[PDB]
Amino acid sequence: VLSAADKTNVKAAWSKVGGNAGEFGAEALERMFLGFPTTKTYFPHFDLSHGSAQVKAHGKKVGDALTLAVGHLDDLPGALSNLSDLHAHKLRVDPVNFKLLSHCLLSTLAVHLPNDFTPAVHASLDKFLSSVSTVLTSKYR
Amino acid sequence: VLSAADKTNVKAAWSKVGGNAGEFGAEALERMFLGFPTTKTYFPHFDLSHGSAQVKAHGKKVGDALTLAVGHLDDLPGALSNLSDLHAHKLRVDPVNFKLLSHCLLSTLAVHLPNDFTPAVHASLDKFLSSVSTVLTSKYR
Amino acid sequence: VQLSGEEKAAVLALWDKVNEEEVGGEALGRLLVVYPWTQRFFDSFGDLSNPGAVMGNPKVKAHGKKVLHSFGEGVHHLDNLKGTFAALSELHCDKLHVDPENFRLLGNVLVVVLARHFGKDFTPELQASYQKVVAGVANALAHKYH
Amino acid sequence: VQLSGEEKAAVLALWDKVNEEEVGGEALGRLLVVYPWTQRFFDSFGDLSNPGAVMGNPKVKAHGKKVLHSFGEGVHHLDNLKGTFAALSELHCDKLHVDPENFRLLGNVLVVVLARHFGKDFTPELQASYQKVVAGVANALAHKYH
Ligand code: HEM
Ligand code: HEM
Ligand code: HEM
Ligand code: HEM
Repeated sequence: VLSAADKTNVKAAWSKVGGNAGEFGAEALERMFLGFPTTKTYFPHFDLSHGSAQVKAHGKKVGDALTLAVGHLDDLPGALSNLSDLHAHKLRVDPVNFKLLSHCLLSTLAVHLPNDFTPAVHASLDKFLSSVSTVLTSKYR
Repeated sequence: VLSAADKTNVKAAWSKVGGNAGEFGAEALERMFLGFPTTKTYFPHFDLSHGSAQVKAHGKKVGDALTLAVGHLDDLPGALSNLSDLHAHKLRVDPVNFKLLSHCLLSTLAVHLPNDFTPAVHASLDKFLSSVSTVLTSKYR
Repeated sequence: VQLSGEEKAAVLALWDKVNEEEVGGEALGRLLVVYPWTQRFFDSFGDLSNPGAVMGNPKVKAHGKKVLHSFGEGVHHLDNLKGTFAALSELHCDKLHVDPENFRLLGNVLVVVLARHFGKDFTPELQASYQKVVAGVANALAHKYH
Repeated sequence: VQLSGEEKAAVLALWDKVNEEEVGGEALGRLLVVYPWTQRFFDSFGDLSNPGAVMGNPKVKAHGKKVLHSFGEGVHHLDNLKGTFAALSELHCDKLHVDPENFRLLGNVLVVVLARHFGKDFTPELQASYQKVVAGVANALAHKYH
């Protein structure tokens, strides 16, 4: 899927996310639960309130994985093996929910990186996050 | 995406398609144009009538590619390079139309291979054809 | 929806030959087999771990009738697709929280089942018809979503 | 649709600060950039080959107004989403043959634009609201499809 300007562009942009990935991450979580609440279904054990420290907890996890992936663009199926299992196998996440995370994450990025969120950069991040997601449901495919 | 029982299962089933892939192929084309005519949009130069010899022409092409792919399961991005270009780059095929080919192709198979179209075999063919399609739109991703 | 009035007679005359219990069960068996994320919503049916376990499962069959059986009504009811499912479009949103792209998923595997069962009687044209119908239904089932 | 009546006031009061011409253009520029298959339907605008060519393009801008501008109406018109687009749901089915999953695509990039432009004023809750709205519209635009 990923062309080398995609690899380039992704790395570059992730470089600008910086160590905000954690928070960008648990903010992309907030937005999803508000704007697509179908999704909370999957976090019954969680306090979903309006700055839950689990969600906190969680988005650092998610921002962390994302960051790992960036690392392993060339070998994503490997990098996310353990985690393709967790979402595909154990939890059985309807894949359509990746598409909404994805977006809530593009949306977070744009709020905060508005200068940087160029179209170019917008579309790479889209493939990236789409490639990421296929890996995260390949354990269905 | 593809697990080795998927690779196994795909090969196996394709073995049963035999040299019918051509026709299964231009039958999966007929069904699509009737049941999703949004799609004819892409074959304006074609006679779409009720046994067009272009469509004929065409499904042998498509059954042929499919058959090639089966060949190269381990290296699909390579195998379909030339053809990822043609659909992504030149024609700019809305990917949602792959999902409908896909199905019209599962549907053809079941009509004709009803014994063989076991659930097991049904789901592999689905990944396969889904993997195929990603490759055929990766030149967007 | 609409369709057409030959489209209408051919649909019905098929449905006539449709065994709701065989066909409902296999429709649902594949759904969970082919799109295993669907299994979340049916964990209560216990063991779905492999395809044989699934197809065999008896609740699975039951319940596939039920659904085939509602589908049934919509085929008979094409003028009033929303009016019909509203209490189940209700069901399916509020209580179960099922993405609609699933009802469409299902609508297709149904069709592929009907295909397997009717062989060459399942025509191109006749497929189309059902693709509408199934569409039609998949839709009525997302409307009184809000 | 409906939403809610705080949901309603906050939506409107935003729209108020929305520049339809900047925002329409960038909404559409990304659409074709991010989902390049969309370019089929706009080949008439000539050269779209790279992102700069695209954003610059003047017809692109024009036309993004137009759309932002219809979206505009739906925001103002939330009771009667179908009634409004029917002549354009018409447009978009018959003559142009655009898959509806595109109107939804667009609805999102719109949103992401609005996001970029309003920074932290774009809230979670406020996002939601628009996700409905945009949804609402994307829908009205597939109904009088048949
Ligand atoms: C966008 C890509 C995603 C990534 C990188 C991702 C990553 C993660 C990670 C890193 C964990 C670590 C859990 C741990 O060891 O505590 C996890 C767990 C989990 N994920 Fe995601 N996930 C993604 C998308 C999703 C989606 C789309 C959903 C569902 C809609 C989801 C739902 C869950 C659930 C329900 C768990 C169990 C977590 C717990 O109970 O602590 N994730 N995921
Ligand atoms: C299911 C996977 C598909 C495969 C393997 C496939 C394969 C092909 C092949 C093998 C060709 C060869 C053309 C030649 O050299 O004459 C081709 C061309 C073409 N394909 Fe497909 N295709 C696929 C899906 C689609 C889809 C989804 C569409 C559009 C909805 C499509 C539309 C076209 C068009 C419009 C051409 C130009 C053909 C001509 O004018 O002769 N194909 N494709
Ligand atoms: C074509 C789309 C679908 C239709 C027309 C449909 C139809 C129905 C009907 C008619 C009922 C009986 C409701 C009642 O009167 O209590 C029902 C209940 C239920 N549905 Fe479906 N369904 C669809 C798809 C799905 C999907 C995709 C799932 C989950 C993956 C699901 C999960 C359930 C379950 C588990 C029940 C049993 C609930 C009970 O015993 O109260 N349905 N559905
Ligand atoms: C949110 C979904 C969309 C809405 C609400 C929308 C809205 C509109 C409106 C209000 C018009 C003017 C129609 C007239 O009065 O003649 C129009 C025309 C047209 N639309 Fe869109 N549109 C949407 C998505 C798209 C997409 C996704 C495409 C293709 C990828 C497209 C292609 C066209 C083109 C090229 C015109 C210019 C036609 C002319 O000058 O007659 N639209 N659209």
